[PDB]
Amino acid sequence: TTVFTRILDRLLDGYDNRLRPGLGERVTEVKTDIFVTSFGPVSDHDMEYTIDVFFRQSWKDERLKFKGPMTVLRLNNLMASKIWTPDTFFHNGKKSVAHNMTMPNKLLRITEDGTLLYTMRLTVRAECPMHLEDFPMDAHACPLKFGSYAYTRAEVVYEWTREPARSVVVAEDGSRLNQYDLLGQTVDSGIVQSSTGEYVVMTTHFHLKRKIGYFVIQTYLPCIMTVILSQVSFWLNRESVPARTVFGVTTVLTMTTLSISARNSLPKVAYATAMDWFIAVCYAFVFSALIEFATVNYFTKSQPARAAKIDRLSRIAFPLLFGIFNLVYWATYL
Amino acid sequence: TTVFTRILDRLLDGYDNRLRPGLGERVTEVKTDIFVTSFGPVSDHDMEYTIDVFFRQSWKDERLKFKGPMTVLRLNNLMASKIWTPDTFFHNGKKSVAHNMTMPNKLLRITEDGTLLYTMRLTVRAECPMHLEDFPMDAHACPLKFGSYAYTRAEVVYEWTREPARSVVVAEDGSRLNQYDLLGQTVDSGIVQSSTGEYVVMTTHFHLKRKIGYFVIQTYLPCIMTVILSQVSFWLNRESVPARTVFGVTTVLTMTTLSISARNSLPKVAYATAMDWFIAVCYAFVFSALIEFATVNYFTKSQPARAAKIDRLSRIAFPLLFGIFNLVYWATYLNR
Amino acid sequence: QVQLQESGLRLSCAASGHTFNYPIMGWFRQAPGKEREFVGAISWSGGSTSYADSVKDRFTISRDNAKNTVYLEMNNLKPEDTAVYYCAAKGRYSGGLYYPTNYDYWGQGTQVT
Amino acid sequence: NMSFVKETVDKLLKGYDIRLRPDFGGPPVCVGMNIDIASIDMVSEVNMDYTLTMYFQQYWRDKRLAYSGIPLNLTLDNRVADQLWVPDTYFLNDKKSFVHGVTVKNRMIRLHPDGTVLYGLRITTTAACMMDLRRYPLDEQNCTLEIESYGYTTDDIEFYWRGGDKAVTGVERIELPQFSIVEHRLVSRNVVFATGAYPRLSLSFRLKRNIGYFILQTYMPSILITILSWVSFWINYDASAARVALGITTVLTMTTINTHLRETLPKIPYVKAIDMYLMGCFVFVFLALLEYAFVNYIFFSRAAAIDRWSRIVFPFTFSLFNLVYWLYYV
Amino acid sequence: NMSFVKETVDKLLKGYDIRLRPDFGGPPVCVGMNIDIASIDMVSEVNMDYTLTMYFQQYWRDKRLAYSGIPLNLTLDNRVADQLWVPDTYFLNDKKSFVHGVTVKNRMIRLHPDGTVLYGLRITTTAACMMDLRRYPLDEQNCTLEIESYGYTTDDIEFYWRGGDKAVTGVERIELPQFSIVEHRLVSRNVVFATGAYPRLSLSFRLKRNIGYFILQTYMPSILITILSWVSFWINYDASAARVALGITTVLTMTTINTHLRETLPKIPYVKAIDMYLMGCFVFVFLALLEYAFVNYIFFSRAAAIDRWSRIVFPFTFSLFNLVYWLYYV
Amino acid sequence: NMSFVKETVDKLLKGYDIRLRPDFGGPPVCVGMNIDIASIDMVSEVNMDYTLTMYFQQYWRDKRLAYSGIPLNLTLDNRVADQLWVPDTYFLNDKKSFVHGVTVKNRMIRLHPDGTVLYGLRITTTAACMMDLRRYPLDEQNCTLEIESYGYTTDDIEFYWRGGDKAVTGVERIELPQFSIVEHRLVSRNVVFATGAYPRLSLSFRLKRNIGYFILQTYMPSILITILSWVSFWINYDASAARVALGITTVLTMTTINTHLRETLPKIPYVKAIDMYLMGCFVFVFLALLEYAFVNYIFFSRAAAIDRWSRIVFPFTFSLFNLVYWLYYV
Ligand SMILES: *[C@@H]1O[C@H](CO)[C@@H](O[C@@H]2O[C@H](CO)[C@@H](O[C@@H]3O[C@H](CO[C@H]4O[C@H](CO)[C@@H](O)[C@H](O)[C@@H]4O)[C@@H](O)[C@H](O[C@H]4O[C@H](CO)[C@@H](O)[C@H](O)[C@@H]4O)[C@@H]3O)[C@H](O)[C@H]2NC(C)=O)[C@H](O)[C@H]1NC(C)=O
Ligand SMILES: *[C@@H]1O[C@H](CO)[C@@H](O[C@@H]2O[C@H](CO)[C@@H](O[C@@H]3O[C@H](CO[C@H]4O[C@H](CO)[C@@H](O)[C@H](O)[C@@H]4O)[C@@H](O)[C@H](O[C@H]4O[C@H](CO)[C@@H](O)[C@H](O)[C@@H]4O)[C@@H]3O)[C@H](O)[C@H]2NC(C)=O)[C@H](O)[C@H]1NC(C)=O
Ligand SMILES: *[C@@H]1O[C@H](CO)[C@@H](O[C@@H]2O[C@H](CO)[C@@H](O[C@@H]3O[C@H](CO[C@H]4O[C@H](CO)[C@@H](O)[C@H](O)[C@@H]4O)[C@@H](O)[C@H](O)[C@@H]3O)[C@H](O)[C@H]2NC(C)=O)[C@H](O)[C@H]1NC(C)=O
Ligand SMILES: *[C@@H]1O[C@H](CO)[C@@H](O[C@@H]2O[C@H](CO)[C@@H](O)[C@H](O)[C@H]2NC(C)=O)[C@H](O)[C@H]1NC(C)=O
Ligand SMILES: *[C@@H]1O[C@H](CO)[C@@H](O[C@@H]2O[C@H](CO)[C@@H](O)[C@H](O)[C@H]2NC(C)=O)[C@H](O)[C@H]1NC(C)=O
Ligand SMILES: *[C@@H]1O[C@H](CO)[C@@H](O)[C@H](O)[C@H]1NC(C)=O
Ligand SMILES: *[C@H]1O[C@H](CO)[C@@H](O)[C@H](O)[C@H]1NC(C)=O
Ligand SMILES: CCCCCCCC
Ligand SMILES: NCCc1c[nH]cn1
Ligand SMILES: [Zn+2]
Repeated sequence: TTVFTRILDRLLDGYDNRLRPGLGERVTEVKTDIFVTSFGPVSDHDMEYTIDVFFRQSWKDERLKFKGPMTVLRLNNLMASKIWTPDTFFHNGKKSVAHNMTMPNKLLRITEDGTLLYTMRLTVRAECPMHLEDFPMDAHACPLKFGSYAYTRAEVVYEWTREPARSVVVAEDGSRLNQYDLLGQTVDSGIVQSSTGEYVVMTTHFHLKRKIGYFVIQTYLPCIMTVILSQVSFWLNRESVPARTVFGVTTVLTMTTLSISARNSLPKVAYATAMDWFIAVCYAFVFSALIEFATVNYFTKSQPARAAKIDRLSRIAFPLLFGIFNLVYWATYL
Repeated sequence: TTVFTRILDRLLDGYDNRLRPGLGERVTEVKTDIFVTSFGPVSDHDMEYTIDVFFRQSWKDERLKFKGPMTVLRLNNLMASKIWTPDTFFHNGKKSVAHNMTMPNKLLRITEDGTLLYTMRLTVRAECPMHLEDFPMDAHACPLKFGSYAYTRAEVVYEWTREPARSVVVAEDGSRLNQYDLLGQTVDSGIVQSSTGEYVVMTTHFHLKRKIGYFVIQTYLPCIMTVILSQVSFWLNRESVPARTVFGVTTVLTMTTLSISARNSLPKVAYATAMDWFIAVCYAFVFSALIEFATVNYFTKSQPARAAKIDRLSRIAFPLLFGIFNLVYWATYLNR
Repeated sequence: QVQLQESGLRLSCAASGHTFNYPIMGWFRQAPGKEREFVGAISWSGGSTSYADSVKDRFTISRDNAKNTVYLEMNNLKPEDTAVYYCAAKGRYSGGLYYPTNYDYWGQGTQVT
Repeated sequence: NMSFVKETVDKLLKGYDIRLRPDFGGPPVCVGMNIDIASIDMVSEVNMDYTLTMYFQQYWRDKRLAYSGIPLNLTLDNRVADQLWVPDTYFLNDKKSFVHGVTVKNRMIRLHPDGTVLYGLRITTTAACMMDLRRYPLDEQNCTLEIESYGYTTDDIEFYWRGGDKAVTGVERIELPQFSIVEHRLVSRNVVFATGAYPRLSLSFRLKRNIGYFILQTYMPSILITILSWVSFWINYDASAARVALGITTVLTMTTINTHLRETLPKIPYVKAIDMYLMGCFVFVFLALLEYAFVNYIFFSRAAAIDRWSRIVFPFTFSLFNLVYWLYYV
Repeated sequence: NMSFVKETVDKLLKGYDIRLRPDFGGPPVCVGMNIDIASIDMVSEVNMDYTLTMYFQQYWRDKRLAYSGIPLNLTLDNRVADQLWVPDTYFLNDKKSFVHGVTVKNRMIRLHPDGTVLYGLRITTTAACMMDLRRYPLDEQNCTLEIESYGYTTDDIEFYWRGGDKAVTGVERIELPQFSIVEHRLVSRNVVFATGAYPRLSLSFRLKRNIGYFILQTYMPSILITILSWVSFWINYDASAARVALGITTVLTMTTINTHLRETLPKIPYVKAIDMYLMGCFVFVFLALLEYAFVNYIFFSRAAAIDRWSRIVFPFTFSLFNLVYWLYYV
Repeated sequence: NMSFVKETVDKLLKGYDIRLRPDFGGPPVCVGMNIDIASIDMVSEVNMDYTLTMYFQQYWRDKRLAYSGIPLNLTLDNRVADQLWVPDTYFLNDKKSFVHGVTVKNRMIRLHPDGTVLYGLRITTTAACMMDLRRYPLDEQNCTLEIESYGYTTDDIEFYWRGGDKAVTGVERIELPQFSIVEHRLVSRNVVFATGAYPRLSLSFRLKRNIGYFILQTYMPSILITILSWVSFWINYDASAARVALGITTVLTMTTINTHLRETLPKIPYVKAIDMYLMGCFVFVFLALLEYAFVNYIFFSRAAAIDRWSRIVFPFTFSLFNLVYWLYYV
């Protein structure tokens, strides 16, 4: 009833939250653990990804030792502001938010031996540097780096609670990924040098692989159909000049509209992607399919023997060339 | 040294920041100044504009006199919360931000004679009511009004620091206007009688004039050459019915695309603009050309003399009509 | 404004006028002794139904927006059901369903026994 | 003396409980409301809400704040609002609201010797109002602002419009780009909840969409493209290339028009009048091309009779459709 | 008369430690919960979330706050909530949320003589529910809100729905233009994390999408264009310009429709039911043009036989495709 | 001994006046600034700004915070910033910005035995960037970050870069998507305002836009369509339907290209270099169609001579246009 109030008062007189545990005696060892409640959407346009986690930290504070009826005091988050806590921050974070649904989503648990668990609910919007040359067949390893902001390696040291592999745990139902597959993660530790000093950094790379079905059914297949249409022009009679002309120019317009359709799916980068090369090759095939008709019509009456030869050679050549292009492309990028 | 701490503590004892300087003796005069660091973009879609300013206010407070080593003492922004300051607001503000990077962006300076200078950096997203009848040839006078919230005319009166025209200074480098030219500003003061009482209101109108070259190159020129293309249809031979038919109908499609883009750009307002009238006239011309071709094709096989006469009259008349319309439109909208 | 008519097992209530402003149609009951009590409620859009505990399964309320009507179907009739039934309409922001005071327009009663 | 006012204010605030409603055991407090509308910025059909800026004043009476010897009305700094009891007013419709906060929090506390307190706030509110867009863009919306007390029931607090119908000001001057405010109405009522009966005020505007822009841009292109689809008929029926090109290009133009008005419509997923009109015109041009399908089938397997029949029927049928549409939606 | 309540409140909060929950060493504290759904503002398929505004009431027992001599319930100011312990509830599937704060923090505290506390909030939450849009727009979604206790395990706190199935009200107020709630459900359970077992309350809604808009705007134009592609069969076999223009312009119109529904419909990057229909229609339109190419090669390089066969096959095959499509997804 | 350090910091902060600066009446305090640029996340031409994430460090001597007997550097909690005097440094060209707050307000204070104070922040800033896009997408942009003291004049404070040219780091680890940082510069100067002369530091970058994307993705389609335009000259003068369809379909394709590179390219309402190229290509296609119309009028109303003249001239004139365009913008 009132014993716990007396204990808490006895803990917070003479306590200085400004000073870390063992300020000039030892290195504060913080044991970290993450439970990824959800792996939010991955944005290629902004080169970022969102992740909602329970960020757990644990450390020993001898100033908070106590003896009482209960082994562990499960105190509310109000106590967290009155004691020292590590100043952990995400190196690659862009705009994270500590959720505040009806209270600060934090919990504090103090054991009699001075041990202290402090867990928090976070939605980290981290930045993922992406190399999109193989788009949409690309695969990424998006990082999550965190460490202390102020305390160097000689003051605060971070560690994984149980194991590097088994620390970061992902909920089975928390996917939240539309166009990616999460191929596990790899956990690591390291040291980052800086102007102020050396700092301990905990790293976790999440391996992501794009799904290709959307692009295959939306962009690639229509382009293949349009170039196949452009190649059926050769079979039409060469005496139907208006028919072949309208067919070719409208095919060029259809390919232009398809390229514009594929425009928005791309992010803005300064290098040609795989789908850019595919679109360019298809557009050039559509170009050639009508330049062929132009030269055939030019030679249709002055050299009628030649025009039939050009038509037959184009009929045998254009499908074969586009076929080898598809084989090379879909073998290289897969 | 500790002398200044003692002075500042001797100022803040018995000082009630809730009360006003001269709460029952005189009127609190606040001399105001504005330094526009950057005149942010004018959003015609939202009918608003952003402006970045150093807003300076100066008043006298006999409760804050001191005789120390320094004639003027320059304090951090923490002191301003412990001192009465005028409750100035922006009447036409939609949402404004007092910048707070590394500290509240405020300065307070106290002179020995009790004169206080309080300055703060603001980004005001004021609303500009716009009449877009002459779009894209329109010009506007976007206002910026400010005054006290609680204190009426009998309590607080605002004034310009040095002179009206010279009390709103726009930085040369900071323009931030893409499609507008700032033709100076006009300042004034007045009284607004609300339900609560009469309040002094200081007003500043910024005169903006829209640039036309973007719309000239992008909407008007393609529409003009599209209708000219429609006019070219009359010069083709009448016997080539499929050529002229494809020409007219696909030119209607092209005009439709250009007009659709033009509507996409302009802001959503429920009346006709100059651009709307131009687009409607061009679309009417494009439709009329195809109707004329239809009549000619109807009369091409029977009494072809009438068809030839119609074609010749169309060639002579339609370009003349479009030229007359263009001259009337431009002389109307550019001589203002 | 909303005009309400009631047609008298099966019963129905037709509504006309500004039906959009008053999307909820409420069915109330009143005996000679007791005051007006809540029988049921139905949304004009979506056809979501709410029931009183006593008539949770015995009575049903359904929606037909083509004719702008709400149908109250009655089953397993008891003599306690002998009462006058009222059709009423509630505004979008008027609180709970169970309180007759919240309902603005009240149709003519229909006595059943 | 100036210090006398300070002592009076300190005496008033000393021993003052902000947590206790005035006359905690007594009758309810009568709070008089007043509004001055500064602007109604947006009326969003896609979000089905509207933004409104207002000077919102509340007058009430507190015997604890009565003073004597100071004839003036003490206009105090807004921070004093923290140390006083203020009513528990809130808006039900607001998706997001805020009090303007630049250079000060835009609040005013004005005390009076009689004890009456005036509390003014500059509030921007994104109020939610449903829109019956079935008759869009020929519709009559009714967007309302609902004012209620969150905590105190009608036994503890009482609301009324100060000044009767003159309580709200500024509706006459505010103009909207796409609507016209035909009428505004003030209503006062009580609403029963499980907790109890709460007071409520309501400010309801009726908005009528101005119709001089959709006709200029939406209906006429479709109508003229349908007219060109009819021009297809008057071309001779042996010119298959010309007629087929005209018909199919008109179909393509109608498809483009439909897609880009979908891009430039409120984009609410349920059917509207303009959708019905556009689909009617699209069906008309589709039938115009299928008519030539009939003609070419019949002639190669009289045909000019069908062309004349189409010439007389299609304009007449479209005129009938237009009359039905413009009578149904008016 | 009024001061006595002041000393009652003062002694209630004298010696009260907010850091300790009621019965800190004793059995778990039971917290009942009610929700009154004001509205569901949005349901975004792009962001896979929905915005919910609600009155969230919590109800528990605190012996430390028991008072005597005042039989009436003390409806205190919202600021009193700063001095009391509260259950520290949260929502697991939240993205972004807030408590409405216009003119007051929209909270309510009501104390009862037996120490019982009724806490109430007005909360807007942008909750996350993942949607299986493989059947879009012929799909049925399930979106849930997951109320949970953060810091207190199942042996420290216990959750339940106050009133049982009647705990959640206001589902009638939910009014989505493009969805209709077919059912709502309440569930109570326990969930185990590494730190312990916690109580969980799930409020789930099943939503059925209305397909009038989709049928009007996406399905029918793609069917009319396919019919216009069929019209090419009846025209001729020697009128190459007309037939070729018709077929290729139909292909262009289908591509335009696909692009301008891609860039206007919600952007979810994977396959959907509408995509299958659109690609099937595109395949039919493409095969009509290939049919004419085959006919032209046969004739210039029996043609009427192929035309008749295509006439009695293409409508039949498309009707078969529609029958397969409209039975698989319904 | 933490008790010794506790009493040391307690006596340090006891009597510390946050209102007064170091040497309030003495000479100005020197503040040395270091920056470590984590990333330049965004560069928008529509909004004329760029996002910049940075570790901003300030170093200044404070006699009031000198301590003895503790050889180590005292790294205190970030909350100690509330009790200490820190310089009031603001970014003049800032629009929207913040200090990161993930699990803590990302601040660091490090004291030294001799009174030196290191104050570090993690700041994200959407700084204004006035871009001259007349040469877009072949432009170079110089936009900077301008750090200034708000309240303290040069008589009160002095700014300098620590390490000189090495004060700012991380520029060469930045990988922008479509930009390339060519050079960066650091400047220090006094700026005279009406109130007084203040110290300013300027961190300027020069950005070069990568061109491979644009030449592939914007220019090339409109060059190849212009090349399609010239096929009209090689067909025939008698073949009217084919040549008219080719010309007008080229015109329509150019129109669609322009109207969609509109919505995909950023919104900058003034003429740019890409607009001139697109207008030139459109004019070339229009002139080719006029050339055919002139030929048709001459023949039906020498034609081969004009066709050959166009064949020779149009590619040559287009190549000359390309040469003058690329020489004027490179
Ligand atoms: C836009 O949309 C809104 C919302 O639908 C409409 O407003 C409603 O507004 C009308 C006013 O036109 C309100 O009508 C009135 O309610 C007042 C308060 O109500 C009582 O309710 C019942 C009545 O049985 C009782 O519990 C108790 O008496 C309450 O006091 C009444 O006082 C009004 O009375 C006037 O009219 C009646 C009938 O003619 C007379 O008998 C009275 O003497 C008096 O003259 C009136 O009945 C209605 O309540 C509002 N409903 C809501 C908000 O849900 C707008 O009208 C509409 N149009 C606009 C804004 O132009
Ligand atoms: C991006 O674009 C900006 C804007 O155009 C460029 O900014 C200017 O940069 C130049 C240097 O590149 C600056 O010039 C330098 O200013 C220094 C400080 O000047 C003030 O203080 C001195 C006294 O200390 C006064 O005398 C002076 O009047 C100013 O009040 C000077 O010390 C520098 O002098 C050195 O260089 C010059 C020229 O080589 C020599 O003649 C001198 O002897 C001396 O060696 C120099 O003048 C200029 O002030 C900046 N202006 C602004 C507004 O910022 C960026 O350089 C550019 N960056 C990139 C990467 O493109
Ligand atoms: C939307 O999807 C949700 C998840 O798929 C659906 O919720 C599931 O709903 C069912 C039906 O209501 C629940 O089944 C009940 O659970 C209760 C309580 O369960 C727990 O406690 C018992 C105690 O012994 C324990 O044995 C269980 O294992 C649970 O730990 C049971 O008493 C019932 O018999 C029944 O099993 C599911 O629990 C619930 N799961 C989740 C994860 O929410 C929801 O119904 C869907 N929406 C709609 C409208 O249908
Ligand atoms: C607040 O106090 C009142 C008594 O002053 C409680 O009154 C109840 O009265 C209603 C009236 O019919 C009954 O339905 C309830 O059952 C009564 N309460 C109980 C516990 O039986 C009222 O319940 C109190 N408020 C709350 C929220 O319990
Ligand atoms: C305390 O702070 C001082 C000052 O920064 C540290 O001494 C500097 O340390 C760096 C790196 O070790 C050296 O390059 C400098 O020469 C040192 N002196 C100065 C004046 O900068 C010192 O290491 C810190 N730690 C302790 C225990 O004193
Ligand atoms: C602004 O920052 C100061 C400290 O720099 C802080 O005291 C104040 O509360 C902040 N205000 C807001 C509105 O963030
Ligand atoms: C939650 O955090 C915010 C800061 O974002 C703070 O203002 C507030 O007091 C905290 N507590 C609650 C209950 O919101
Ligand atoms: C772009 C390829 C054209 C091929 C022409 C063939 C000439 C014999
Ligand atoms: N003012 C709304 C109080 C309430 C709503 N629901 C239950 N209680
Ligand atoms: Zn388009």
